[PDB]
Amino acid sequence: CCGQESNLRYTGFLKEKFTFTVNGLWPHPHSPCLVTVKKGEVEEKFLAFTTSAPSWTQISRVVVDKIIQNEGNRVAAVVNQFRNIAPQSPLELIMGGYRNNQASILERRHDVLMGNVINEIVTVGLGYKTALRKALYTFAEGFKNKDFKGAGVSVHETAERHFYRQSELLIPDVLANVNFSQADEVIADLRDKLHQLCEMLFNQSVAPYAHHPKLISTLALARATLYKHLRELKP
DNA sequence: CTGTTGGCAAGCCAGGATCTGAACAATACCGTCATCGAGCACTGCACAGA
Ligand SMILES: [Zn+2]
Repeated sequence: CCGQESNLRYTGFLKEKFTFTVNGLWPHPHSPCLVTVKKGEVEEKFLAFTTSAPSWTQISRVVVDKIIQNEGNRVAAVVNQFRNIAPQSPLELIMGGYRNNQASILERRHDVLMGNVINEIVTVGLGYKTALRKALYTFAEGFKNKDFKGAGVSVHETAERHFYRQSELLIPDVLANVNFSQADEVIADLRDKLHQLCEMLFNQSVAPYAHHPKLISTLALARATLYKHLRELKP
């Protein structure tokens, strides 16, 4: 596994089925959580990479940090402590998680290494991500309400995954050219790029349902939603 | 063998209205996680004794 020499090396183990039930939610201090209020009670759910694993090369920790900071998400208890001990000190994460289909691991995202522009870049990135999601969720819902079947009800999931992968290609050049005087220019260029990408991904996600006349109002509403949110992103 | 030149080519005025443009029914399903032990199959294994 590691390639190092070792006196003792294990080669197998034994396991057996074993079940129980933990009622309630144990206050684990190492994970951020989502706060939801159902009925009058407060519900918490620990964060997990569900249908996407938000990540960019070099700055994945910043992407995850901002999602917790902005999108009912709450920071981990160990992070909450550090903020209270040093409120003015800059805070970066060491983070990781898996995307899974039951026993199968589909995706791994980990940032393990031991600035405001980067925050701005990530903030901009997430904005276009959100614009795309709202547009395609609008399509997916309309697709569902129109009694249509198939993968049309989750096109917002695939397109979100494709968003991060297609935009990751832009990141190295962006990071390489960032400095005091060039920051506003490279971020503006990033916006145009991400604007174009969102349009492409929208069209790509929706392409298999061309010539479905009953879906034209759903498609039209979805694209109008996209451009509404894209316009709100240009400063 | 030898075949030409000048001068000249128009203007007026006029192009429409009525009224009409559809409806129904139908858009799929499967598989591409895993676990455990059991109940029940190919499948060769020599043989012992036929
Ligand atoms: Zn090792």
